[PDB]
Amino acid sequence: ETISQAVPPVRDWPAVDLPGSDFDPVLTELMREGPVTRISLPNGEGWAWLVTRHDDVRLVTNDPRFGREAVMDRQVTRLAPHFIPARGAVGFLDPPDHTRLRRSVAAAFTARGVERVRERSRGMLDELVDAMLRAGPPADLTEAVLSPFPIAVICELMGVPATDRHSMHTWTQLILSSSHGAEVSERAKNEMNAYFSDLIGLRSDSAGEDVTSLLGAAVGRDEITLSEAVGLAVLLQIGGEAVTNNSGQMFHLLLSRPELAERLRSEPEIRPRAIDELLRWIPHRNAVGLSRIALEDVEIKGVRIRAGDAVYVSYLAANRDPEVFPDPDRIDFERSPNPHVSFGFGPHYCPGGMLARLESELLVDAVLDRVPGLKLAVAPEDVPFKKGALIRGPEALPVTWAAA
Ligand code: HEM
Ligand SMILES: O=C1C(O)=CC(=O)c2c(O)cc(O)cc21
Ligand SMILES: O=C1C(O)=CC(=O)c2c(O)cc(O)cc21
Repeated sequence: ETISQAVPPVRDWPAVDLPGSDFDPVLTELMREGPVTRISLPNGEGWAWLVTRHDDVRLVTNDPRFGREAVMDRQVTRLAPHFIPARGAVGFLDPPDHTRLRRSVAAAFTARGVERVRERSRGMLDELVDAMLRAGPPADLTEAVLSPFPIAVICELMGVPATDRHSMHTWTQLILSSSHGAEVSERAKNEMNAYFSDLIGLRSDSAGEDVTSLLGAAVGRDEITLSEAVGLAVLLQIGGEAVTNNSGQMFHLLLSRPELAERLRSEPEIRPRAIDELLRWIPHRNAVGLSRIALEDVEIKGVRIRAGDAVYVSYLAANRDPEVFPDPDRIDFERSPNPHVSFGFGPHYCPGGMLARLESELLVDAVLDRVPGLKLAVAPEDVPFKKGALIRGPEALPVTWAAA
């Protein structure tokens, strides 16, 4: 048999700030280089395997042979200089303990669970849009609505007092502050942990329907520990703001493509399906996030991943799999059943998925039918996008409307 090379060379993935919603050039190359590539990220040390195919991504994220707990030991090559989740956060937990934790709050995040805050959220959103409308056209949609709304929704769901929403925002953005935007990210985390530790123990150690109350109850019943409860609460709190960045890309996109905006304006009933297609297409993050370690040797597409090897999956690349989504780069609100993985896959799939779709749907209705002829106040490429960040998205979204 002819001797051939199955292991591709390590490709350095330097931190680059991509304009708007353009797809990452490097990722594109990795995708065509092969199903299983190897990469080197800005921080950490060494390399890690990278799986970009929709089928292999589902495998690596839904297989017990790959774990999260083992990532804490060494320091896998990564984007952020620090690790976002705490030692016992669900992010770093594996099935046994992980299943126990996710179970404690799953009821609050199902389609039926979030639909309960539907009307209430709609009200909070109308207040924010009403204030933007009252202040006069010239406005930053992100500062006026995209940031405030998601913050208020997750704080109300978590049971965080309105007076502390400002603190939640500051810490979250420092922890996700490109992580390399500084190093107070670690301090930010500590302060967030301390905050939820108090909240979960403070009063919430009784009745309530909010998540910290539910967690307080579970800790009280010895079902989960306080550290587990806190790590999960913090990840949920930071995750809540992901809608700010994502919807920001949604509106920049919509306002950049009149045909897409016109279709949603005239057909409010197709909005749910459209948003889901937008969720598939939108490049939610820079590079990759949290790897998994091979707990034993595993062969993927003719490549042997050795036990101890770190492996990343790219949900963004999986969402562009030509075999799963024909004409991947094309935005088709009709697109067949499109099983996108923007909300992840496997046990760690995003508990906030349904809430994010609910928030995006409420936002689309309000922004399109509540604001008369809203449009970018500047040329599409002039819209600033977060420089140095984990979750891509507008730095600010300058808009104006027919009113004034
Ligand atoms: C369109 C908005 C959102 C997107 C695109 C998104 C995407 C993701 C992705 C890709 C993951 C990683 C899955 C993995 O570990 O393989 C994740 C995890 C997570 N997300 Fe989201 N998310 C969004 C909104 C939210 C919201 C609003 C919340 C809070 C209710 C949230 C809470 C979480 C948590 C707690 C995890 C960690 C789950 C675990 O490790 O068990 N997410 N999300
Ligand atoms: O682990 C990841 C990950 O690998 C990629 C992500 O985008 C992500 C995210 O958006 C939120 C998270 O809580 C975790 C992750
Ligand atoms: O962006 C990342 C990221 O790059 C790595 C993460 O682990 C992570 C996370 O655990 C939770 C988040 O909300 C976001 C991230």
